[PDB]
Amino acid sequence: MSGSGRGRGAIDREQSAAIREWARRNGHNVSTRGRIPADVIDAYHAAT
Repeated sequence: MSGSGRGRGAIDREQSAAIREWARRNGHNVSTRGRIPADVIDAYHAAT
């Protein structure tokens, strides 16, 4: 129950999942749109 691992960063997992987690870590509400907003995706690839 303590730690799920994840030694690797970058896009090791699904892009959508990665962007959603990034969104959540930054406080972007990606859930209600049922899709990831391109704006968040752009910001994602710009920050990360």
